[PDB]
Amino acid sequence: QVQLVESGLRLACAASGRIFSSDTLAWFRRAPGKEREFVAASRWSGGGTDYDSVKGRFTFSRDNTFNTMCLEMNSLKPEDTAVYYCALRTARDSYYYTRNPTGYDYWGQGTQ
Amino acid sequence: SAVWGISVYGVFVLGFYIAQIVFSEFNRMRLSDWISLRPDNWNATRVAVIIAGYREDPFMFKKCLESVRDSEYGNVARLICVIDGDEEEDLKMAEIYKQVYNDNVKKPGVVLCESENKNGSTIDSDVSKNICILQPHRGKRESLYTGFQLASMDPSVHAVVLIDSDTVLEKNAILEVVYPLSCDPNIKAVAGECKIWNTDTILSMLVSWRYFSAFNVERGAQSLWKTVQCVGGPLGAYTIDIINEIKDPWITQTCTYGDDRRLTNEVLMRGKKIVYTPFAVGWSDSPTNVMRYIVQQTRWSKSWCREIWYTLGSAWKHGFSGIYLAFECMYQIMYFFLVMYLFSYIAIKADIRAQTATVLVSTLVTIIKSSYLALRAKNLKAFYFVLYTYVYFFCMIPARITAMFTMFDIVWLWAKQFLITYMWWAGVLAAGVYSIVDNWYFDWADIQYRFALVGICSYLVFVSIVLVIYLIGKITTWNYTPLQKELIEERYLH
Amino acid sequence: QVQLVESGGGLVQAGGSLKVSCAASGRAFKTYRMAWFRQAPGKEREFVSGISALETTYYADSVKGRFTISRDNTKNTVSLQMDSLKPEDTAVYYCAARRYGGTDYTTTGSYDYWGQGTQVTV
Ligand SMILES: CC(C)CCC[C@@H](C)[C@H]1CC[C@H]2[C@@H]3CC=C4C[C@@H](OC(=O)CCC(=O)O)CC[C@]4(C)[C@H]3CC[C@]12C
Ligand SMILES: CC(=O)N[C@@H]1[C@@H](O[C@@H]2O[C@H](C(=O)O)[C@@H](O)[C@H](O)[C@H]2O)[C@H](O)[C@@H](CO)O[C@H]1O
Ligand SMILES: [Mn+2]
Ligand SMILES: [Mn+2]
Repeated sequence: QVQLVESGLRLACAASGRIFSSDTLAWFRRAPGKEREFVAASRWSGGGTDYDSVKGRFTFSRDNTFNTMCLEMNSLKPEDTAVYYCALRTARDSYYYTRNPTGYDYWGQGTQ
Repeated sequence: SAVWGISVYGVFVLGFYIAQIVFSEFNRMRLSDWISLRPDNWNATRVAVIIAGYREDPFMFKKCLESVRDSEYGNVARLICVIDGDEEEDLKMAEIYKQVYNDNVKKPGVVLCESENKNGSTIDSDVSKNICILQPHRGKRESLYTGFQLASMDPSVHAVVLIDSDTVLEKNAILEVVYPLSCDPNIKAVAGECKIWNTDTILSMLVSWRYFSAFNVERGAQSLWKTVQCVGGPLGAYTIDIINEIKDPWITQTCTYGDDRRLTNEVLMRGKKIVYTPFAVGWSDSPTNVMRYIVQQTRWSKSWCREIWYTLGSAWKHGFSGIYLAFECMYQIMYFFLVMYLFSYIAIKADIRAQTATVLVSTLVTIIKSSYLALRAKNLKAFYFVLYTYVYFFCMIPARITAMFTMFDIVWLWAKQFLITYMWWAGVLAAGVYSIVDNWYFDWADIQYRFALVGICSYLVFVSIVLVIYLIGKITTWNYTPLQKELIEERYLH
Repeated sequence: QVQLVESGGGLVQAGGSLKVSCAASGRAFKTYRMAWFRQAPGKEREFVSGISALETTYYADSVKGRFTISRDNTKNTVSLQMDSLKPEDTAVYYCAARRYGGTDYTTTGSYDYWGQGTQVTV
């Protein structure tokens, strides 16, 4: 039971509700009308992962104290334009961190 | 004779405690040196957290499950949780799991260890999902064995973390238990620290500080030589290799009360080493009723009387640096026997000087112990451990005697449980009354009599003001540990 | 109450060794403070020695290093040995007992049990 709302360049998402330290939060991008694409992911304690295209330009940051997180577009370009989604995956069914958007069960509203 | 006895009691008890303090400090220094070499975000030992319970409070079980889910360790395989249920009253407790992790509860018809194919594949088919096992009630060893099999199913699991049903783990209470397993190839098991959280009643607070002393001063000293005798029940990691080797001999032991003591003694008998990590904390409750505490202590002492011989017989397997294990066992035996003999002799020979000197010496020894505990925990409440000197004489010594008599023999249930305790209390009261009746005079011109009366009155005032401090702390609610305050608030909110 | 019977008092004109002791009959002799009191013609009564309940010895300042006391709980007797007696010690020796007392053990009114006594003739 968590509700994710993202605003926003530096996007930032706040997730109301209890977030256990073993949950893994990810940012996805949806291209204009084909399918969602992976952008980034990280647990609530460390060990972040990034996409092949997005490597070193976008930095993942989490507050860990106010249940908020942010993404920095330090090298944004018109090439990577999409609708950004923030998702939670609980380790309630499996601890296997996956790159599949189907595995994530809590989603925020799309931005931009 | 009496002077020499009370002089030995004070160098034979405080001296070994100073030695244990020094060894524990050296062990903590070694562990800090190991930890300082740990890289950031380190995770290289896949674990499989195992929770085994029979009938726990749904709130406490939910707190334990959420605490396990809150662990920051980045390499966990699953949460094998075995429940000795398969009944309507117990199913409710399993429902707690279903509301914390998932509806993957399984209901096998048979217990794994009592089955022809005692393999994990009979129950579980998918190894990448948290599982709750509602096996028939047979004990804690059976459920722990089922958890061991389900963990050993996975070929990628290198360690297994055993946690009690009502243990509220800390955040880094999994990283700091399984780290020492990779520090030395000889280390095959790690025992974490268990701290009591329900420090409200007097017995619970004294037992909390006894737990703190036994884990920080008595288990650390053994951990310096890597021969921890008993891995803590609420929290402890085992290498999957040693658990695979010893899960068969540990079960079918010929039997129900040792549980973790027999597992640790098996790890010792195989020739391996066990350490203790004070940086890993797991909170568990403590018994409150004195009668229930005496029953628990007599069960623990029966298990100890059964396992001390196996611990002694495995001291040669460790060669050198294994002399400390045999010395600790010998000291544990001789301490109880010497205490019983000294106090019986003092009671029989009703000398006020000897009795007052014994009381003052024991109080001073306990005061020094509590002073070190207060320094180590940075907590003044550790001085309540002084009052623990009463519990050992009223809830432990009768427990030791009851365990010894039951082992020797290998309304009747009440007599089997509380008849040496009641006889011991009656004997203590009779010894006090006989001392008062025999030494019934007042001579305020003798230095020795002045010393006796002043010492006994000052000790009475000391314990009275300690009890008053405890009472004002309880009414102020200063005694409650922060976890107790949080849990009480959340239970009231519910 | 305790009843005391005194024995001893032989002539020791110039030195010697003899024992003067008061046997006690009562209930609890282990908790009684025993004491020895002299009575001289020129004086009234004086403290000369006393053994406490826990075998603590007390002697007077005038005669300290020439004395000893002993208590036998197995016989309910206490004895005061003689060491280098002097002509000034021609007083009649009495035995005193008490159970409850204060910080005064050298006065005659502190003790409440007395015997008969015996002479010395030195
Ligand atoms: C019943 C009344 C009329 C007279 C009897 C009083 C006892 C019930 C109390 C008064 C003094 C107390 C004792 C004061 C000091 C000690 C030492 C204390 O510690 C020990 O030496 C045991 C070993 C240890 O803890 O280190 C054990 C409790 C004991 C015997 C206490 C037991 C309870 C005692 C005997
Ligand atoms: C804290 C600790 O390690 N206590 C040892 C005892 O272990 C207990 O085992 C039970 C259990 O059923 O698994 C647990 O519920 C308790 O919390 C544990 O304390 C052990 O039986 C005893 C035997 O000598 O030694 C204690 O140190
Ligand atoms: Mn419980
Ligand atoms: Mn418990």
